[PDB]
Amino acid sequence: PDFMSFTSHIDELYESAKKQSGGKVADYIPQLAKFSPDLWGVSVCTVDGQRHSTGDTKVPFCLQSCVKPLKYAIAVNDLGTEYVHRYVGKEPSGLRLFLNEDDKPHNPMVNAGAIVVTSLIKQGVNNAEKFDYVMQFLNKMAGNEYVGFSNATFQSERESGDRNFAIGYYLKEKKCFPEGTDMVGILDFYFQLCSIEVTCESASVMAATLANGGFCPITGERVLSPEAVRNTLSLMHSCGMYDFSGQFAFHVGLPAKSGVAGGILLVVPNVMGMMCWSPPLDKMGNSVKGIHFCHDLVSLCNFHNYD
Amino acid sequence: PDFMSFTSHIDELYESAKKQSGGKVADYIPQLAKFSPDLWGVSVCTVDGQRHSTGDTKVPFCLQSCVKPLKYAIAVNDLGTEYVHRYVGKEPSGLRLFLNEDDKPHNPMVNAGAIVVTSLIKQGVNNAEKFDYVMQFLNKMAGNEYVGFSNATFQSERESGDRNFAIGYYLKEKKCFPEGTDMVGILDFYFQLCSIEVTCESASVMAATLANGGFCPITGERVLSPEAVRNTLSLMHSCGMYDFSGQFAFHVGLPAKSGVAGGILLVVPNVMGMMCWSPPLDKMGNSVKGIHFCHDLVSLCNFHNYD
Ligand SMILES: N[C@@H](CCC(=O)O)C(=O)O
Ligand SMILES: N[C@@H](CCC(=O)O)C(=O)O
Repeated sequence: PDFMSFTSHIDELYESAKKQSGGKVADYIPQLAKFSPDLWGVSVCTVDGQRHSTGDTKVPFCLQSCVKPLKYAIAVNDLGTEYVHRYVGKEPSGLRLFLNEDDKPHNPMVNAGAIVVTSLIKQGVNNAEKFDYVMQFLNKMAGNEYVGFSNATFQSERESGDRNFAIGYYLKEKKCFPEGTDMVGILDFYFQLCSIEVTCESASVMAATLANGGFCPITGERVLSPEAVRNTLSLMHSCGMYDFSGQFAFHVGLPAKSGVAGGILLVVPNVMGMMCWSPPLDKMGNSVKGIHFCHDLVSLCNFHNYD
Repeated sequence: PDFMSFTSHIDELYESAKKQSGGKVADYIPQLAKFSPDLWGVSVCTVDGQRHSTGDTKVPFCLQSCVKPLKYAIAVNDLGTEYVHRYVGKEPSGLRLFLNEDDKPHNPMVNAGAIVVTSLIKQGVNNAEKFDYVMQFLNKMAGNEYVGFSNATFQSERESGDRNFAIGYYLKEKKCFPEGTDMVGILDFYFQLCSIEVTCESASVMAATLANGGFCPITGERVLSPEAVRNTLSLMHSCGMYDFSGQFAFHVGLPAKSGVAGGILLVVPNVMGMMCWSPPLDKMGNSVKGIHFCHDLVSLCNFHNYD
């Protein structure tokens, strides 16, 4: 209704979350540990293309696990729900290395499922063409705003990702991949996808595309099928916030996805997309200021699923 | 928009689910095993008070686990979210006897959590007054339509409920109950609540009250607080369908609760309530015809959360 007055409220919510200085910046690679704890930005993009930013909204950071819903959406878009879910389940595990009763990863939002989803995208071409394909897809989702790549993050991520290699070999042993998959090459592609860089501004438009039925709000183009969008939102609602996913569903009731860079990709269906970013993470791996901001936003604006 | 034409579609969906003859009638007590497999009814009550029934909609059956959301709602209504959730968690387990990391039952929809919720209601009075209190509450939810009691079910349920006694003593040992709780008397009250009888017709109005923000649509009275209703819908969405809850959330995306009598209490927020009932259950414990009907209903009418 009144965007300028909604904007004032976002700025007050921003300002209250800012005083919240707890948490620890991820440090398992130097490219994460570098980041200032005081960095804090929130960008909004409505379903009608209205924009508002406050704080550090033009500083690039890596999507990390925030890319998981986006590549899941790409796979469902290209391949359909049924094909994708031959390989990956549709529900939460407890707690956030094992497979479900059908020897599938529990869902696309845990590393095992994201690694499997990565193996399904653009099969038969080399990694450079797979990567370019996804990069172009994210450009459409972002209405051609900032989408980059951190080579330093990619190289450290691959050198230090012992757990992800253990998962890969485990998935190989349980036959979780499509026929003819080079698992080690899939891990590389996965590491690369984690290392894609956005700003709060550009990521908010990606979230707005999900909020707007798969149409990008600042270009008007259909980027994702209705089915892709719907599946992605369902899984972001139940599985997007690591071991906090249940509590977030209860108290906030919006589809969101967090990552270790401190991003929270938030969708308010039929209203807007947002990206909140602040490096310091709580014990569950979620941005301290962004979790605070999300609780406040739903209280103020009555955006809960079952409001 | 056009109720009479919506009604025709419900009848076609009813008719298609009817041909679905799989499943097994529960038989762990004779009061369940008695029931014909061919019994099948669907009742709708809209948020504006419009009614439609098809099939066996006036044959009483026991709420069984369908009562779980209703007593959880009563407790939050009387005591608030914060008090109730000192005792019970807010999220799914995997798979559907243990407690969460805080030694609480995972949520109100598993037996352990429902037993704890039962211990919180109307504390300090005797069981007859507790029971009368809840019966009167269900009368308000149902707009004074059919609410009864099966004494035969209550007596068999208590004689044969070895698992529930094991849970009770386990909860007693982990200190899960409020101070001064008679655990064995709480189990009785729990058995009694399972044995409350409704028809599809009367249960649909209970569901419509949840669909309508806690106001009963055929009387207009406020029965439940906004908070009670919202909490209940969140937990029905994630935890209401036993081990099928994840898949139901994905494919159907509505708050529902199933029970072993073959009932499915379904809420379509801001639109309507329904009760589907058919005794024969699938391997997960859900009504075969009602699961089929629910999938079909969401396909036809676009009622999914993230449609
Ligand atoms: N690259 C990290 C992603 C961590 C995250 O964003 O949670 C991993 O694969 O473990
Ligand atoms: N009285 C049954 C309820 C079963 C159900 O409806 O799932 C029990 O407590 O196990």
